[PDB]
Amino acid sequence: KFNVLSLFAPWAKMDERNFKDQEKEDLVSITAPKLDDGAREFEVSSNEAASPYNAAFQTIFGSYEPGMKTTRELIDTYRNLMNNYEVDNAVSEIVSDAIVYEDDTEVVALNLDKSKFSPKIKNMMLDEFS
Amino acid sequence: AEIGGDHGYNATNIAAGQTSGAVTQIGPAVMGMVRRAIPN
Amino acid sequence: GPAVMGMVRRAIPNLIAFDICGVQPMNSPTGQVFALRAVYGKDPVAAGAKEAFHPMYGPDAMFSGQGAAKKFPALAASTQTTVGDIYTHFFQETGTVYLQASVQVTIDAGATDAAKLDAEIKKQMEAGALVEIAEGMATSIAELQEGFNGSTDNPWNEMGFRIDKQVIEAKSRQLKAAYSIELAQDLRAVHGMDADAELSGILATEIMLEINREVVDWINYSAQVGKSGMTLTPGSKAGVFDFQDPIDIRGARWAGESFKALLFQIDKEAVEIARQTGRGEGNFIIASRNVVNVLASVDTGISYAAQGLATGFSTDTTKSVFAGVLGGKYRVYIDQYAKQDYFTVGYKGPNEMDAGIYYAPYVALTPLRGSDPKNFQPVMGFKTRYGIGINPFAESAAQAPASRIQSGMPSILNSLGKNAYFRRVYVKGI
Repeated sequence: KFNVLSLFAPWAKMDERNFKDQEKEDLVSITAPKLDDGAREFEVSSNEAASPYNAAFQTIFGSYEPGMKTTRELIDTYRNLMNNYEVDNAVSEIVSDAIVYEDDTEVVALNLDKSKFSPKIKNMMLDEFS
Repeated sequence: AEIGGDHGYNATNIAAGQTSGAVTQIGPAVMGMVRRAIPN
Repeated sequence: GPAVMGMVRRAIPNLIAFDICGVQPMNSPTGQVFALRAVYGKDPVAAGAKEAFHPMYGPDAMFSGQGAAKKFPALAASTQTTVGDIYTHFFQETGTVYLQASVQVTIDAGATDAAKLDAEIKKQMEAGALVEIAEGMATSIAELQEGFNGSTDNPWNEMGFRIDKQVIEAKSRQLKAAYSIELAQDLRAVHGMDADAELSGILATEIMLEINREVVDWINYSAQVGKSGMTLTPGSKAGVFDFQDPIDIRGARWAGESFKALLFQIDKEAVEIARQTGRGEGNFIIASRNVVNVLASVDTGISYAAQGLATGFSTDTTKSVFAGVLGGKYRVYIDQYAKQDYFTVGYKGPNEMDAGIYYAPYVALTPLRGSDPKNFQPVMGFKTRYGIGINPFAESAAQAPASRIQSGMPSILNSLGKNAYFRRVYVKGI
C-alpha cells in the first residue's frame, strides 16, 4: 500500500516489526485463538485458496456496528448510573482510593528495584516515567 | 530385456497409470492445486 | 394399567465381524492394490507368458537347462512316443512336466478336452511309460551362446516380471425410519420408549447385519468346492460329506470313531488351500450349527475313539457366533443362517492384504435427522459406504489378467467358485 494515512507512519513500522516477529514464531498447531480479552477477533481467513475472509469483511461492513452501539448503550448507561446518588460516591471513593494524592505525597511511581543494565538506565526510566 | 515403455500422452491413461511396458504405475503424483483468484 | 405383564422383543444376533477377512480401513474411496508377477520368456506381458512361481504349477525344470537349446515334442492325443525321447506337456494342474518315454506307445487317440489328455498322461505316468525328467544343457552348446565363433540362434533364456493392478469402488446402503409423533408419544406412555432411539438401533443394526451377512455370502460365493480334484475320494459323491455312506468314513460305525472322519477331510481341504494360495494351511472354518454340534461332541485330538456331549466349543448363536478354536488350530464360527448344512474353510494371514476377501470401510453409520413440515413428522435414518474386493491371484488358475488392469471387486467372471483361499463342503447325514 501507499500508507495514505501518513499520520501513523512510524507506528505502522512498529507494528510491522512486531507482526514480523510473530510470523517468525513457532506458535503453530494451535486451534485456539490464543486470546483472553481486549480487541474483538474474527475469522478474516486468508492467504489460502478459499478466501473465506471475504465473508468476514462483509459481515463487519454489512452489519456496521452493534459492537460499538452496544458499547455506547453500556457507557451512556454507566454515566447515567453514576449520575444518581450513592453510585456517585461509590465511584468517587473507589477512584480516590485507587489514586490517593495529597500535599507532598507519592504518585504512582516506577519502582526499579530489580536488575537492570545500569543505574544510569534506572534514572532515565524514572525520568521518562515522570 | 524387460522395458518400462511409456504413456501415449492420453491423459486418461496417464491418470490411470497405463504404459506400454511391463509395469503399471500407481498414478501421477499430485503437485498441488490452483483455485482461481477472487475479484476485488 | 390393567396389570401390565411387561413386554417382549427379539434379541439381536451377533456377527463374525471381519475376523476372517481383510479390513483395510480407508481414508478415501476407491483404493488400489498392485502386484508383481515373476515372468519369463522375454516379454513379461504377452499371451502365453510364463510365471516363475505359482502354488499349483511345477517350474519349467529345463528352462535354464537343455530347453534353452531345443524344443521338446509335445504330448498330444493320438501321437506315439519314441523310447528315450522327452516329451512336454503342461497340465491343467501341476503345470510344466517333461516326460521321458520308457516305451513307444500312443496316448488316448479318442481324447478331446485337455482334461482327458491329462488323465491318460497321468495313467501313463503311473504305468511307468512316462517319467519326470530334467537336465542342464550340454556345455558345448552353452559355450557359444550369444553367437560366439560364428554360431547363430543361441540366446540365453531370459526372465523379468510384470507389475499390474486392480482397483476397487465403494457401494453404499441407507435406510430410514419414517415414523410418527403420535406413535412415539403413545410408546412413551406404554413402556417409556423414546421410539426414535429404538428405531435408530434397528436401522443401524440391520445395516451392520446385512454387511456382515454379505461378507459371509461372498465367502461362500467365491470359495472353490472341496472333496474334488486333488481332495477327492474317487468313490465319493463329489463335494458332499456324508455319515450314511461308508466311503467318507472309511467304513466307520460307532460315532466315537466315525465322526473323526470329518476332521480328517477338513484337514485335507485346509491343506489344499495352502496348496492353492502359497501362504499357509487354512486357519478358520465357518459352519452350520449342526456341524459344530458334531465337532463339539467329538474328541478332535488324536486318540483311539471318543464321544460325548457337545461341550468342546460354544455352540450357541445367542451369545456369540464364535465357537472356539478347533484343535487349537482353526477359528470356528457358526453360520447361524446356513441354508442347508455345510461348512467353508479358509486361510487368512497376519498381513491384512493376505486374505482372499477384503472389506474396506470408508463411511459408516452416519445418522441423519429432520422432519417434513407438511405434517412435521420426523424422519431419521443412517448411511454406510465401503466396498469389498478380492485378492489378485485369488483365481490362481490364470497366471495373469487381461490388459494389466482389472476391477478388484468380485463378479461372476472374476471369482464365482474360484477363490484359492476358501473351499466349500456340503454336509449331509448328521
